[PDB]
Amino acid sequence: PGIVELPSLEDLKVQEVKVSSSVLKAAAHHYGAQCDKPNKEFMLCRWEEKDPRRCLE
Amino acid sequence: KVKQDMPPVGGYGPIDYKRNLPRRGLSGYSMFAVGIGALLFGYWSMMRWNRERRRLQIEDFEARIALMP
Repeated sequence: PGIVELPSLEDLKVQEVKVSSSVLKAAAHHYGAQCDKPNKEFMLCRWEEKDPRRCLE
Repeated sequence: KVKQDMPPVGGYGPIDYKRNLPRRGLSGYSMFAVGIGALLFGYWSMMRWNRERRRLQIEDFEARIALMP
């Protein structure tokens, strides 16, 4: 009955991280160390409002 | 001549018939003592190694959770 709306294709197509799981694992350990100012915040975002396509920014 | 029948100078030396089944001294209860001892070693070492493997476990989950976002 209700019609869904999905963001424009160009709303997507942001960036790329292309690496194997292997490198991404240990490198992940270090950035998870220093990064996570944005992404934890992101996790209360898509976790709190949960609607992927709402918080994708 | 003389006679060639067998018997030599007497006795053929001694011979031992009687039964002999000796020598196992390691067995008191102390056999239990050494076996149970071996257990007491196994649980020690294995305890250590399982602790280490848990440490590794947490570290791996840390890899994943740092990945998640």
